Amino acid sequence: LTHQQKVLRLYKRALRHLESWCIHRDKYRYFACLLRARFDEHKNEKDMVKATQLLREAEEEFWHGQHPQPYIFPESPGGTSYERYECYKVPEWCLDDWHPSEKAMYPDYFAKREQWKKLRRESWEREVKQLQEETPVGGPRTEALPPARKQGDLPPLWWHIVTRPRE
Amino acid sequence: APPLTLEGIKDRVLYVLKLYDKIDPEKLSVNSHFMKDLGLDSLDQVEIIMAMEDEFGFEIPDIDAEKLMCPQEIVDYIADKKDVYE
Amino acid sequence: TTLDPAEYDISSETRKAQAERLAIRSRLKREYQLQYYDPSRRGVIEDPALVRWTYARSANIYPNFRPNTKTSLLGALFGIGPLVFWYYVFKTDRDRKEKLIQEGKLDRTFNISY
Amino acid sequence: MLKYIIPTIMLMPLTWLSKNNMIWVNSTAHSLLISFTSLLLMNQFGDNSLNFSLLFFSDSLSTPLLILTMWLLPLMLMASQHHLSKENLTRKKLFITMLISLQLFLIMTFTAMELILFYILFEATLVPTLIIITRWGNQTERLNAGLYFLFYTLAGSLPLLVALIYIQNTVGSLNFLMLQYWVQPVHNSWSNVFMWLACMMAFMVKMPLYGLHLWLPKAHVEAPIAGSMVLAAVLLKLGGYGMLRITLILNPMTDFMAYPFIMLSLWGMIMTSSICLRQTDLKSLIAYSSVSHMALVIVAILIQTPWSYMGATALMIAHGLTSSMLFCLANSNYERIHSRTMILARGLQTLLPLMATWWLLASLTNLALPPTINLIGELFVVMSTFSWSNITIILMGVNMVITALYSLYMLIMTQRGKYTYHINNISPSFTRENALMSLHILPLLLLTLNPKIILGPL
Amino acid sequence: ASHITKDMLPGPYPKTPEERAAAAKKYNMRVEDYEPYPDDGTGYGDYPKLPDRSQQERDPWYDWDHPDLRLNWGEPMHWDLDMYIRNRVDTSPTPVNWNLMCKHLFGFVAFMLFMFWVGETYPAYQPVGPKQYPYNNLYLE
Amino acid sequence: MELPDYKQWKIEGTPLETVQEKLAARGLRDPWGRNEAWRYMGGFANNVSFVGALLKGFKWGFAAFVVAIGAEYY
Amino acid sequence: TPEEKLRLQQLRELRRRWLKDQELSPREPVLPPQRVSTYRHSIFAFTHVLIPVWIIHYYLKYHVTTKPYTIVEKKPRIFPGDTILETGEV
Amino acid sequence: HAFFKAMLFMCSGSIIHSLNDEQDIRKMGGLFKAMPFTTTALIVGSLALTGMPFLTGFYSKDLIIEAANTSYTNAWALLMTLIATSFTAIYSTRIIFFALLGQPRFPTLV
Amino acid sequence: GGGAHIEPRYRQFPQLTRSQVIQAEFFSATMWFWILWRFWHDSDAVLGHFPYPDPSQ
Repeated sequence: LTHQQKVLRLYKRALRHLESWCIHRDKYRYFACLLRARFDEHKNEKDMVKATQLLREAEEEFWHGQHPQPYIFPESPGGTSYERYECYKVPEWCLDDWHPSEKAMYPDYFAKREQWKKLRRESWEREVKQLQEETPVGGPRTEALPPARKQGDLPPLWWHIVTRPRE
Repeated sequence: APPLTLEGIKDRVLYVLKLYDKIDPEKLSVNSHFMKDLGLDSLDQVEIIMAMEDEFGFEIPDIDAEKLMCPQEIVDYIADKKDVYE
Repeated sequence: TTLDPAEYDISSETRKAQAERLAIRSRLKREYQLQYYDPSRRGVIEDPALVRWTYARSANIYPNFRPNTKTSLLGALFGIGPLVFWYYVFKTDRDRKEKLIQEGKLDRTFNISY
Repeated sequence: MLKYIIPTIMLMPLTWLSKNNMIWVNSTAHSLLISFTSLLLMNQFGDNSLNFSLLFFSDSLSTPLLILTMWLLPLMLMASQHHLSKENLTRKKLFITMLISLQLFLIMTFTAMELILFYILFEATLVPTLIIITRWGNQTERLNAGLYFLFYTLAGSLPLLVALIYIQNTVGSLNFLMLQYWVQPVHNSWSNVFMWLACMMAFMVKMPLYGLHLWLPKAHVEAPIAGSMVLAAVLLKLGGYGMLRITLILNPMTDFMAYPFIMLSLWGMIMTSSICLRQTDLKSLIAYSSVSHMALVIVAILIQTPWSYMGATALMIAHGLTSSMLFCLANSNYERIHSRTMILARGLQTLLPLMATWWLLASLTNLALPPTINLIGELFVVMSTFSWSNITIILMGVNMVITALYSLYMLIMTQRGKYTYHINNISPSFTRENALMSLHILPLLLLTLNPKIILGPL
Repeated sequence: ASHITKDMLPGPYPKTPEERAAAAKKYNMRVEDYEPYPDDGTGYGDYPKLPDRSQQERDPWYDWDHPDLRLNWGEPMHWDLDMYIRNRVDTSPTPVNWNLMCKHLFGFVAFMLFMFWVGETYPAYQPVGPKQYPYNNLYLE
Repeated sequence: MELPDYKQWKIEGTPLETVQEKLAARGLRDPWGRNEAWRYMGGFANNVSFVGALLKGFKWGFAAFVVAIGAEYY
Repeated sequence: TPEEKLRLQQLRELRRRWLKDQELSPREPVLPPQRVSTYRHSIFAFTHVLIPVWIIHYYLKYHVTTKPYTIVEKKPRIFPGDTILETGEV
Repeated sequence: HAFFKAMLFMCSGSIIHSLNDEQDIRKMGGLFKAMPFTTTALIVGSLALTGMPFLTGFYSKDLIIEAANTSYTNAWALLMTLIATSFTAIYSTRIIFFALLGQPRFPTLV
Repeated sequence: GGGAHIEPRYRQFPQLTRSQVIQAEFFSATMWFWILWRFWHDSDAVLGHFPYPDPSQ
């Protein structure tokens, strides 16, 4: 977490916890530049304690008076009806055992099932070949080359490429 | 029950360009890249979606900042999150 | 109230060369994702963080154990401790309850049960 | 038993006498046919009493308890076939024959007509159980657990012989329980403590107190193919009932020293169920449920005067059917994920919908939902030990509190999702997996209509 | 079946840098605040050298957690510290302790002094003399 | 389909937006005011009233209350 | 950021490409298959309620004379006096 | 009382589906944003919950607070029951003043 | 979807179905007619009172 984006993650919530405190709509909006005016005091200066006293005293008057049960944006890490769609929950690839006369339905979806697996079943001669080469020894985050230099297949194939849709 | 298409997301993002008085209706449509006239540091990175913080605003996590420079890259993964077009 | 929980502190530049602790967990995740993706697995991965979690909790406490302290001899305040107290109560009842049952009466005429 | 032992020994030269893979269908076919004959002459009347034939049977008159002993050989063969079918037929013929050989001695036990016929059959087991523990388990800590299963049961049971032979040449002869009309009382002495204590302590080692339960999460944790003797070892624990045969008579007037057995087993009850909520091995989770509300009978036998024998009998076969099925719920769902760690089996309740009812109607019998055979059992024990002292409603009430939070913790660990792994776990709970999971609740809620069959004398 | 570094040993001073990590990567190079020194209170058989306990705690609350599985649902590789109390326990609140909850019931604890009196509607107070006299005076006439 | 075509709102009423006039001694100034004034203007100054809203205007407040009373009455 | 310019444009060529395959109704692919095959308010209503009242009455009238306590009805709660008696009151 | 909230949950249940989710007293607006019927049903039961001028449970509410008139109570009980009746009034206009009064403020696509 | 009989909006106030307002206005009239027996005729306390019974001698 760099000092450049240290204020920014506090800047998003400084207005976000404010709008749960208003009652009108303009009450927030009349306070918009007014809240920005204190934030626009120190504009361009050093990165040391000369300017860390913007942040080292931002603990008071932000944490002091911080969001008495704020708005929560209900599809979020918290908040009601966030992870609620779970009675369905999309159990993808549960279609292994059927004992058919139950594979009668969707004759075209089962037709298209065997087509996509060739990218899944055959990509290890290509993707895993460069995977020992592109990753030098033990380096940081394991995304591949973003086209994989000819055709990204994927590396995240297919669990991130065909993942569960929400409804 | 209401569905959605991809012709509505192209307009609302484009409209709140015109709703901001800092930006004229003379900038580019999909890629002005924000830096063309984006300023300064703060308040041109998170305030640029603070209007959509009220409108769309599904809590918009910390990764959403530096991807949002390319103004088409905003339009890219909103369709990925809310189970959108085909 | 349980607990503080210390959600902001300082840095910059107390031991700035502390980085690449992520290189440990990126190595594990590059090991895991290469393990997790394969066309024919049909079964779980071992993941011995669970194996060292059960076997260091189920066994390996008594081969560890030595009674060198008195905080493991503290258990006489916890094992035989309350069991002393429950005997003290139950013989004061059924004796004070007993003498009133014999010398004098307390229950009524319609006490067939019992 | 006129001849119940005589057909069930004839099952034994049928298995090896058979052909190839027909050996599973030939044994399970005829073994169900005894369940008519077991019911047939028994359950007769009924008012003082049914001495049955001879020196071999008092017919298990006022305590039936024996029909449940005969379900199991046609219940375990359908359960054991999951991971057994990789060995030789010469050993597959063995494991069926010693299992029948365990049912043979249990049939002459529980009836037994005597007290010295009881002991030699009380100890006639523990040889065919130990063969199922040592051979046919999983990885190690079988062998020490094979020795912890001995040396508690056998160290205690040898001072029975010193006391039972002592009675046989003191007052007549013990050979009949109906020559027990002449009984001299047993007063307070310094030798009559030990006569009471040695005759009692060998029963405590099987139905455990809070102390000396140290062998019970050893044999059940490391356990055969699919609970195959673990179903037997739960009957065998409640087949140490014979304290009901002894202590009703035969030193009747020693309640003077019941108190170190009361308080140890009444405070231990509130703790040994509390000590299980942090278990990480799933088969050891059930193994401490079997400690707790089995030890409620030990404060129900020593406290005499029925309205307890109404309930103390109904609790012996309360979790005779419940704790059997819970082991069968865990002998299944281990064939698919090869760990018994309760963390790992998440992402469930979507993949196997039909067995969600089998989890709940198991765990709804510990909550016990009063019209079952369970809260007709506890609420006679509660209304009994209330009349001992009023204060005992507290500990026994908190017993009811913690086991409510305890049973659901095993249910609610399967109501999660996204499963993260597991290209295996496909098998959608086949026809056998529901059949041997049935025939448990199908008699369990059936007998709640007229449960006068489940009662003592009383 | 893994036998090498199956679990801990009688520590926690058996050359702690060799433990985390031979396997069990609790520490990187034995200076990570989770080197297997933490046998807190020797003499208890619980938690030996143990790539285990008194490590930082109180709650993987499964929030945004966007690296991957990270927290509690999605199962990262080696992060188990102590559990079975942490799939149901969370983080810090707003204020702090100021136990006003016992002070909230203290208002009726002062009104337990109002339990000593009665609540008769007719008449009011008249609390200074014996003219009140709760019950009746003379007889018939 | 494209109903919020721009140059439509263009602040003329919405007395909430006179607060941007209030900061003329402060100055921000231009960006932006047309967000909260999306539906502040329009026909959305209906804005139901005082106790007459829970009276619903006292519309049928005494309607058949006096119309029923009364005859016979001899 | 220059790195994910190449990324996530092929992801829509993988995610939405599968989601192109995912919306699937060609020629109604539920078969189901085989086989075949307001006003009344007549047979739906009469089957529900009218039949058990015939049943549950039959275990009631044949029951008060068998069990030595039937329904345990209370008294009439009378002020004056008439009914099936004769007694009168002021 | 049984006719109150099974109405009133179901009355507001039409509202939560109407915005498809918020269930917050913030971000609502006024009463008549094409909501004629249920706002009329809101101002009956929330007027019943005021304390019954002539409504439904007037024969249950008034007859009990005037059954505590002459009583041998705690004398802090009537200083706790009748004060709670005043607090029941601000229950009413709160959902009026946030969901049924103000200017329409909520994210779009009505 | 299948039927768009109530269209979505961009804050242009989609209206009612021109019959819902009839049932809406009908059930404000049935309650303010029901203020009849609140006043006519029902008073505050129809009990009668005591005229300060001081002369008891």
